[PDB]
Amino acid sequence: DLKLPRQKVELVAPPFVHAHEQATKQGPKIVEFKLTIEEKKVVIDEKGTTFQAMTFNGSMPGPLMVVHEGDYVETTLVNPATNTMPHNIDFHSATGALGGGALTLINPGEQVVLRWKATKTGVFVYHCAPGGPMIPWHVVSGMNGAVMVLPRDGLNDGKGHALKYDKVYYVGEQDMYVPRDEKGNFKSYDSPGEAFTDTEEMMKKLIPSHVVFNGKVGALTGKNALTANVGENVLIVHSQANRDSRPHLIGGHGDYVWETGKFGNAPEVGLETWFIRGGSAGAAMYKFMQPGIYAYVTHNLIEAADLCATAHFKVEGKWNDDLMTQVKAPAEIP
Amino acid sequence: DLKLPRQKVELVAPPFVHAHEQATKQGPKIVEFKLTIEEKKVVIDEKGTTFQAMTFNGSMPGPLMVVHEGDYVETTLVNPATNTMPHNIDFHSATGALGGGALTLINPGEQVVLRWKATKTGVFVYHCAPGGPMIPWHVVSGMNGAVMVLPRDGLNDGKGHALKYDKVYYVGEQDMYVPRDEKGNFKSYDSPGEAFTDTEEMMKKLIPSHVVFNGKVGALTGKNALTANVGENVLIVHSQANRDSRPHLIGGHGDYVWETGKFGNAPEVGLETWFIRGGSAGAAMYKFMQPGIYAYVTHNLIEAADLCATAHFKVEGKWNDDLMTQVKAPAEIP
Amino acid sequence: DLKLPRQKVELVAPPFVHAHEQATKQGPKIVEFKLTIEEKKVVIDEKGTTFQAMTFNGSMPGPLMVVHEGDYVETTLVNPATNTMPHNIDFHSATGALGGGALTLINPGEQVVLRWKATKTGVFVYHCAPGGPMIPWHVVSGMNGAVMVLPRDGLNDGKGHALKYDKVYYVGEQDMYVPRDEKGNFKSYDSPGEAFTDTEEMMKKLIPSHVVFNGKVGALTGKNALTANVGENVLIVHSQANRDSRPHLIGGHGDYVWETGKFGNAPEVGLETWFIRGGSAGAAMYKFMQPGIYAYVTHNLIEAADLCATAHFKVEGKWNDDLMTQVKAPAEIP
Ligand SMILES: OC[C@H]1O[C@@](CO)(O[C@H]2O[C@H](CO)[C@@H](O)[C@H](O)[C@H]2O)[C@@H](O)[C@@H]1O
Ligand SMILES: OC[C@H]1O[C@@](CO)(O[C@H]2O[C@H](CO)[C@@H](O)[C@H](O)[C@H]2O)[C@@H](O)[C@@H]1O
Ligand SMILES: OC[C@H]1O[C@@](CO)(O[C@H]2O[C@H](CO)[C@@H](O)[C@H](O)[C@H]2O)[C@@H](O)[C@@H]1O
Ligand SMILES: O=N[O-]
Ligand SMILES: O=N[O-]
Ligand SMILES: O=N[O-]
Ligand SMILES: O=N[O-]
Ligand SMILES: O=N[O-]
Ligand SMILES: O=N[O-]
Ligand SMILES: O=N[O-]
Ligand SMILES: O=N[O-]
Ligand SMILES: O=N[O-]
Ligand SMILES: [Cu+2]
Ligand SMILES: [Cu+2]
Ligand SMILES: [Cu+2]
Ligand SMILES: [Cu+2]
Ligand SMILES: [Cu+2]
Ligand SMILES: [Cu+2]
Repeated sequence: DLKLPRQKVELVAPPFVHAHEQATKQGPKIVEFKLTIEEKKVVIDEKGTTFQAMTFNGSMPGPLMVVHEGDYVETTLVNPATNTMPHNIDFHSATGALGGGALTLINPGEQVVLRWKATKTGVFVYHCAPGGPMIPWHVVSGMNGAVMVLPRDGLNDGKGHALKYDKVYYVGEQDMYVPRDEKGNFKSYDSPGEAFTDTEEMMKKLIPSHVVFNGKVGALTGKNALTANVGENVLIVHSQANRDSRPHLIGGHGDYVWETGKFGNAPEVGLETWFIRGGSAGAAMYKFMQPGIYAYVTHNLIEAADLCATAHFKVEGKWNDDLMTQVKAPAEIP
Repeated sequence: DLKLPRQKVELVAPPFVHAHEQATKQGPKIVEFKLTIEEKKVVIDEKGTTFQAMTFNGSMPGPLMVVHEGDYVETTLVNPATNTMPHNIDFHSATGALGGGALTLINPGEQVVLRWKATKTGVFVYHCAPGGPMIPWHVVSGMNGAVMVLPRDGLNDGKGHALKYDKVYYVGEQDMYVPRDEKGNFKSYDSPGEAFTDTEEMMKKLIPSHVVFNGKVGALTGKNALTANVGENVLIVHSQANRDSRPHLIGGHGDYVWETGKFGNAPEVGLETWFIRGGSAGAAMYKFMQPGIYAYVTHNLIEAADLCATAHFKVEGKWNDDLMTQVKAPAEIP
Repeated sequence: DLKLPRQKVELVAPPFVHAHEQATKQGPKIVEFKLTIEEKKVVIDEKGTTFQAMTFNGSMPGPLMVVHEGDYVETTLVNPATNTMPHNIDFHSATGALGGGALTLINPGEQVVLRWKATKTGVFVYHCAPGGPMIPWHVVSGMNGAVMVLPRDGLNDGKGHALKYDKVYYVGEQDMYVPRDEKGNFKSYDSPGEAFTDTEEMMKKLIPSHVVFNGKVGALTGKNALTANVGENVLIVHSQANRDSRPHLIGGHGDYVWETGKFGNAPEVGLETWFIRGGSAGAAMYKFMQPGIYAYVTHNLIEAADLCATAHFKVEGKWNDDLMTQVKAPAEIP
């Protein structure tokens, strides 16, 4: 008996985000999404380390879902028979039934349809949570993503001024726990089930072997660097479903940052580094002022440089010598 | 020569909180509390692991003390002769003498009486701190609690509106360090002194064996689940005296959150997950909208599901299908 | 063609800060600083453990640079031929070229001059970042400091009132990774290069052996305790270039705290413990109310008491019995 218009969304793989309006004149609708779970062995680093991943829609992170406050989000969650485990979905944006987890447990070969009303604005984690010790295991295996619930009037700075982004990227950060054998090489496994005992043992010690963006070391570099132009306002949504992170744009700032990720709160301004609490998403916007390469990292630099947690931006435009200039290039000391 | 009325409080064990007013028409009083230190061997998990605990009033955490801004808090701290170690108390709410620690060092068989003026509003940690390496050891052995200093007009949202809670719970989170023997079983000790060398060695490696609420795995589940009804506004005070935490109510939100815990600051609104800095208390209020079971966790889900850090709420009332509904129950994929 | 007045600054070693104005009637100037890199073996604890340090200006942290919004900061970075490695500098306060890192890479025997416009207010990290895995290694070897960019009208409370400090201290916190040999003693190395392989192995495990202020256990105690008088407002700038911290003044508070460190945001009030995200600086001001000794710690008390992260303040003045009093000294229990 919920008589509103229905709108289908075609999700796109991260770090890109499906097309959407910021401010809208649409009223509430039932926005329809489909997520199909895929368990798969993937490569996570440039050395060829493999990993028993569990994913929504084939990606780590799962895709970003975007709706507006007061929309109803109707998700068909599909667990094909080619998977081995039960799965479900918990939306941190939703109210009741463990975020939906208690209404969405599906065995291989099943699907379920959950609807929730988007009553809270912000960016939020979604993740699998089948019960007990399986909860962390599915999450750290990759079964997490995010959903953005925009105000119908779009974003604002808390001081009456609209904040409109020219583009948005979703960076999902994943702590991974890959065991090593006696001589110190990473182990490979034939199935997630086979990976579980060694993986849980390592998980409980709370030190990841890898911390990656978009599912692999280097995922958001080279051909797949993020991009912008001088003058463009870019929103960067960052999530971490299990473990804290401290994002930083090297050579830039967070002009407007919602580190707790919730648009009912005004953004902070002019940050160097912000903090994503494990189990949350946050967002930062920056207007690029200088061309060139930037790195986007977690600012535990050991994690960034040595465990995988670095993305790049390639930015086009004109250099601004007022903001920064090399007065004297490297030369012998007099 | 401090000539104000005296009021005794009968403390109650966590997660419950002694009776108190939110807004009050009372002026300042001298509010009298007694804390009696107990060292004791306790069971911390469902496997029967034992732990050399050190407690205020027999509990982990120590009980929540509640006063109003401008009250004087007069604590009789008692260290019975049946204990083995010196102890003291540091109130993060207090000004001077290391929070009181420098005025309250008592050997077994002694007591001391400290008064401090409640000039800062919020929730605050209190903990033992006898000196040097004993400081962390006593804290991580359980010797910590919290004190709430309310505004005399009660809580507000920073926008002129009163925030009144229907009930309050105190969740004290404890990082514990229980060593293992060569084959990998947790060790048991005959006294705290005997536990110290192995425990310190483990402590310095900064990875707990257990992270619990209310002193044990499962403490706030089953018979001892937290409770609410749909429509009730519940305040959840969360403390962690030594290590960070990231609280999250699964299936709910933080409607109003003071993550740094201090009522001179407006609350943030509509959070998914908040952050308790080690060495602090914070508070979150939520009005329940849906019946059923909720889990309240730290959202490092490894800690929550595998190391002990999960509580439950059981909530009574009517399900709201507008907020959430299972449109199609699990079924075979077409 | 940048035609502004030039002003030289003589930097001073932490925890002290070079002389500067808070509010100023000066307009923009080119403020000139020199940093000379020194690699050196130092002692980091009272047991005589040694450490292959890499420093700006000989200190850990590097010195605090202080300017005003809209100044241009012109740094001559010098890498003497007596050093072994290339080095550079990344200012989190600066815009473009990886914070300056991409314009300042200098081999031993070279210097470079970088200018950047101080368009963002707050306290910010600066650090070396030569590329790749060298980034974390140089940072955790000591190559980090901070720069404070004040509003030209000085600090304010966000409610229209000026906040003027009577003194400022800079506490730089350093996570250090010193490997151990088979029997468990800390290793010593003949050069940073020789320390690298064992040090990187340890770094990737994300547990420091030492967490210190001002470069060594006990650096800011005894003769070198911080000082104040009752009635003095002290600003404490705290930085951590790689790893989170949770500052706390034992026996005091943070009266006004910018935990994310950026003066475009109002301070929070009345904190017990605040949070410095790794890769940032923050600042807290406190007006002392009581004489005596205070400890300033990270409130992971294991880190504070056992790994090195404790400073002291010695405060002169008159005790205030209204704020705190020992009603009854320790005595036998009746
Ligand atoms: O940015 C959110 C922040 O801004 C304030 C105004 O200071 O409210 C603005 O944003 C609200 C949510 O979008 C709007 O409903 C409101 O009309 C607008 O002024 C704060 O109240 C809020 O915390
Ligand atoms: O919620 C605290 C926050 O609210 C403001 C008003 O925006 O002040 C309110 O709360 C103060 C502390 O309880 C009251 O003294 C004040 O009268 C009331 O308006 C902020 O100033 C404060 O940060
Ligand atoms: O403390 C910064 C905070 O204060 C406000 C007023 O609430 O602005 C003050 O500080 C600004 C930066 O120094 C000044 O430009 C402004 O004039 C002054 O009122 C906030 O806007 C700001 O977030
Ligand atoms: O070689 N086994 O881990
Ligand atoms: O500035 N970042 O390493
Ligand atoms: O290249 N030396 O000035
Ligand atoms: O068996 N000793 O730890
Ligand atoms: O939603 N919590 O795992
Ligand atoms: O039960 N299958 O539709
Ligand atoms: O003794 N070698 O580490
Ligand atoms: O109050 N500090 O340990
Ligand atoms: O010293 N005993 O009261
Ligand atoms: Cu799953
Ligand atoms: Cu969750
Ligand atoms: Cu004690
Ligand atoms: Cu403390
Ligand atoms: Cu360097
Ligand atoms: Cu940096």
